[PDB]
Amino acid sequence: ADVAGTSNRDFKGREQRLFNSEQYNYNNSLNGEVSVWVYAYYSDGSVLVINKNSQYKVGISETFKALKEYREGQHNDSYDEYEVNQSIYYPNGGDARKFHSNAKPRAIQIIFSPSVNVRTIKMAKGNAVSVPDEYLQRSHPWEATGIKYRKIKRDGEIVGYSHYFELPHEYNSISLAVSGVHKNPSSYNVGSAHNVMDVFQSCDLALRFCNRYWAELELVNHYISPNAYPYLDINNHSYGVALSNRQ
Amino acid sequence: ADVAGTSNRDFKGREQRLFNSEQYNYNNSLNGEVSVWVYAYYSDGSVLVINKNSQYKVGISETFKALKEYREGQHNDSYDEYEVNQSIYYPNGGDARKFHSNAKPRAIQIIFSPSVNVRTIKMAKGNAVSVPDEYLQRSHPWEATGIKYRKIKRDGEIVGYSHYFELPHEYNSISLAVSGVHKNPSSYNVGSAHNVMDVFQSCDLALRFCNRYWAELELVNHYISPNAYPYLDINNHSYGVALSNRQ
Amino acid sequence: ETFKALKEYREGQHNDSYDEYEVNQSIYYPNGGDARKFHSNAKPRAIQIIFSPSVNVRTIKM
Amino acid sequence: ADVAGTSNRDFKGREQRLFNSEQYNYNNSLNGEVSVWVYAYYSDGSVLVINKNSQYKVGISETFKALKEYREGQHNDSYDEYEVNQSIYYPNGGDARKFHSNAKPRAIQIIFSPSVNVRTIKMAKGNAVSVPDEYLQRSHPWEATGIKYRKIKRDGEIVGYSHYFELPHEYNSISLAVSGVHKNPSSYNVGSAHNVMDVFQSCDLALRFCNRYWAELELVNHYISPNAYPYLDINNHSYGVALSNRQ
Ligand SMILES: Nc1ccn([C@@H]2O[C@H](COP(=O)(O)OP(=O)(O)OP(=O)(O)O)[C@@H](O)[C@H]2O)c(=O)n1
Ligand SMILES: Nc1ccn([C@@H]2O[C@H](COP(=O)(O)OP(=O)(O)OP(=O)(O)O)[C@@H](O)[C@H]2O)c(=O)n1
Ligand SMILES: Nc1ccn([C@@H]2O[C@H](COP(=O)(O)OP(=O)(O)OP(=O)(O)O)[C@@H](O)[C@H]2O)c(=O)n1
Ligand SMILES: Nc1ccn([C@@H]2O[C@H](COP(=O)(O)OP(=O)(O)OP(=O)(O)O)[C@@H](O)[C@H]2O)c(=O)n1
Ligand SMILES: [Cl-]
Ligand SMILES: [Cl-]
Ligand SMILES: [Cl-]
Repeated sequence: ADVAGTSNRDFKGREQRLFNSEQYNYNNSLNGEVSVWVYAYYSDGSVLVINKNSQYKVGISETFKALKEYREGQHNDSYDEYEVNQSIYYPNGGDARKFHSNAKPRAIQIIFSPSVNVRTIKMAKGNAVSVPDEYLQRSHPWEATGIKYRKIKRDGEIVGYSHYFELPHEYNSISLAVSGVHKNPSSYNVGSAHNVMDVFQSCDLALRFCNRYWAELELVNHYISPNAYPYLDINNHSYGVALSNRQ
Repeated sequence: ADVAGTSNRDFKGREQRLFNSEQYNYNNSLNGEVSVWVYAYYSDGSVLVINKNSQYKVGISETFKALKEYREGQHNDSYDEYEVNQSIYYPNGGDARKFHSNAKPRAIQIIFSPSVNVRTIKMAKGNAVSVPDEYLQRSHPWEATGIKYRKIKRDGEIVGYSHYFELPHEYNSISLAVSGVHKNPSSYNVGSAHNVMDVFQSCDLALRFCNRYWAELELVNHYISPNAYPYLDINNHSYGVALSNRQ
Repeated sequence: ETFKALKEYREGQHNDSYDEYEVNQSIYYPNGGDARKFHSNAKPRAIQIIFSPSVNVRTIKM
Repeated sequence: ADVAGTSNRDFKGREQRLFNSEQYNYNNSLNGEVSVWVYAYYSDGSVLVINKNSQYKVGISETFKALKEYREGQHNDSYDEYEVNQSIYYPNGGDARKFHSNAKPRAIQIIFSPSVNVRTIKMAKGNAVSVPDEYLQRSHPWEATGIKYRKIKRDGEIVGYSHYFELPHEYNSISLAVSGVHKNPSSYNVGSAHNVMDVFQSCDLALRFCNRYWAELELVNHYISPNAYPYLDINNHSYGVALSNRQ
């Protein structure tokens, strides 16, 4: 045989590069996934992640309450926290024994897979009673925030898109929904009559995941990295795996 | 009058047979329901059922965590089980005090109503972090598993369709979504522009049910049978009610 | 060992000890108990008996 | 064939009678079991049973403490009852909050299988510190109480032997061991050198059973009767199954 790494007859090398290329390109086809993650960061350094993976389009929608830190099989001040919610829904509406609940997120990061079209991204960041803009009568039900998403990059390739926002003030009390559509550079409308029922099925088939990790380190080691998910950490460091035309 | 059971002037007999026929045929019309059930079987002999009933199309989507046994108003090892999830999401990721959680399903049965079209059935059986096929980049977001569904039969009539799979190994750790479309032998697309908004409403109108029964006996007696639902038990015995052209 | 002594017991953890009393009553006599479960997971799924190589195998009794 | 119940050619009738005879006679052979039961009766109407089943010889030995009522998965005054034991072991030895513990047995019944030889029965009824007769220095370690055992009879056949004694006084505080030897009308000593090691194995092979039943009714219905065990109830009524030469 020829010698490895010296000619065009290195078939294991060419198959390696094609195997990686196919993965990148499959994800971007209309058969492939589009995924979104919402990361909510707590003052105790823990991170809630919510992930949804679906064909065609994907989204997540959470209430103010659902975004608050919840520690499984531990004490949570659950009564006092009911009271905190009443005080957040309406000023002086509750009887809590605290000024600031540490269960409230300090920051959100939204990340999309590189298969999204960034121009289709929509976000409904509501107040704590789930109203996008002060009052329903004047609310557009979303904002198109694609212009704010930063490319997460590895080796010069886009592995994901990130929008990061901090909630550092007492009045930063939110409900949150985000939505993105899978890339489609063709003129075949995946929602046209021919295929619209498959999109309806995709709503049922979307797989959800959610979990609270104790630290960003643990999130990176045991969630982001093992699954080849993209990420951007608090130090602005990029994670992901570049695959297009790469061994 | 003529004597019962001796002539074509037995109108109570003919109305009986028509009443049964109408029920069978209504369910199959575009006005009728399509229903799916997911049964998760636990080592303690109990069974979780999730049912969804809707027009046009129906589906269920559950996380790994949501499928685990939960005993209402009893002790559940909830802390230790948080740790079990961490160890299932990533090898050696947790600090649980057990090798195998008995809360994990030992088997799944998916059943559809006889109003589904079997060729439209789709299933997304993911790993424990809700990824259909190892990594998102190479995942088709579903499999069309209609070929595996067995007809549940009573008196020679199809009363339902069943796909049964056991999870008997330590690595059988899953998330699960299934979807089916109501039969439509016409050329009127229920998702075409004329009616697509009614399909969007059907997503909101779908009624869900879920409950943990202590035993398969209890499931058969108090869930399957009273509601005239189809079923297939561990002994391969069929339940349901045949209605087409029957008294 | 008795049937009861062979059942799983987790030291310093919860064991459903009341419900498991009821399970024993149902195992001793059909429909003899009022347990909230069909199958107790405390029941052994398998037994292995091992003797040292100093036994005479022909004397083993069970 | 001949007609049932009219001749000596009723083989199902003769096999029935032999099957019953064999059971009776097997039990009495040196290959058969000998069994003892200790019933301790509590003021709340519940009954503890301890059963041992073995070849050659059988016995039970319990401490004062082990004989006291214990309610599984319920409250038992366990601290106060430690104190009660201290007061029973030595007058004014404890700091209990009660004069009489209702956990103390009110009566004992000892029953042997009909395979025992009644003349071999021995009983060590000690005081609460497990001394047969006031002080060890003057204690014979047992009494031969066979003369007190009443035959439990069904249909004129001995199905068991019973010794019943009440503990109705404050000073009736006991430890208890009983022992009986399997009948052996032959001159082959089961304990002679030829077979003595089999007797040593029988000590290891003896199967034990113990359980607290809520009532004598429950004891009769769910313990005595299903297992064809002999019994004598508080009304002096006999239970058991006669088998010798019977259909
Ligand atoms: N604003 C108030 C008023 C009263 N309590 C009382 O204090 C007790 C404990 O408070 P809770 O908030 O329920 O905390 P934990 O029980 O410690 O935590 P968890 O409920 O999550 O186990 C409760 O019985 C509750 O009735 C309270 O927590 N907060
Ligand atoms: N791997 C570990 C480590 C510690 N614990 C501790 O043991 C106690 C009981 O365990 P848990 O799993 O919470 O079981 P239960 O309290 O019995 O059940 P439930 O929470 O469902 O009432 C908890 O306080 C928990 O802190 C545990 O269960 N598992
Ligand atoms: N069949 C029944 C009926 C009632 N209970 C009640 O439910 C409570 C908890 O049940 P148990 O079986 O005792 O479980 P745990 O207390 O959680 O476990 P452990 O006793 O081993 O600490 C008890 O107070 C018991 O009275 C029960 O467990 N099982
Ligand atoms: N002579 C005494 C002195 C003190 N106590 C105290 O009272 C409490 C309850 O008594 P206990 O006898 O332990 O009864 P329970 O806890 O109700 O029953 P169990 O221990 O069987 O659950 C205990 O904390 C014990 O310290 C007692 O029972 N008896
Ligand atoms: Cl495509
Ligand atoms: Cl129709
Ligand atoms: Cl013999």
